Amino acid sequence: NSKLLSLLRSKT
Amino acid sequence: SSESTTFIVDVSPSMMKNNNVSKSMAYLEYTLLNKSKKSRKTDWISCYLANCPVSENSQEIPNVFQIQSFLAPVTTTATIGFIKRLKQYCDQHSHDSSNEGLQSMIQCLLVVSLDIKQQFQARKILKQIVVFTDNLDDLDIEEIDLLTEELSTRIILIDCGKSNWLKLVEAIPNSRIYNMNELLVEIT
Repeated sequence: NSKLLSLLRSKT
Repeated sequence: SSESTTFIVDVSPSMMKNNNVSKSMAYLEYTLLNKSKKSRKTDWISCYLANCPVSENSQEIPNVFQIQSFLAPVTTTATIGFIKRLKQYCDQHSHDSSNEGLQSMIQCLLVVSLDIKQQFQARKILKQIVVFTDNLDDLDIEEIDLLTEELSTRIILIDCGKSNWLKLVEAIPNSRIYNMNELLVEIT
């Protein structure tokens, strides 16, 4: 959950 | 038996100009209408558009459009409705409404992974993601390895064009890549 979410914020 | 398929359709100008979105829709229609009755009562579907001018999804990410929320049962009525939603989108965007130069495939992929993981939680269900695109080089993603640990969803890539994607594929287990040319058998 957490890893995916930061990895996506990274891309935005 | 139970399975979850999430469809990702690339709606970039090359996808929209060479009838790859049209073809994808036709294929989705054939496939969904052809599900067994037992199967409709156990499976799920959902659909996301990548490289899309419409931004609407759970994470409020730019340029990702969850045009179909997780859907079950997958009945004929539900299928006809889903295909109509895709059809509106095409009709409404066949005249090029600001999709030039968009790259949101990785963001779409990550939204789907988060939506999925939320959706299913601790359930014993085959999870799957089917991707329709003609650009295997457009996947802004070492990063791959983080997915290889996080994504418990296999990926079926469908290349609609006569690498990052290849890498990601070989990384996730049970993943595969097909041509459009080999989805169905043309009769000759």
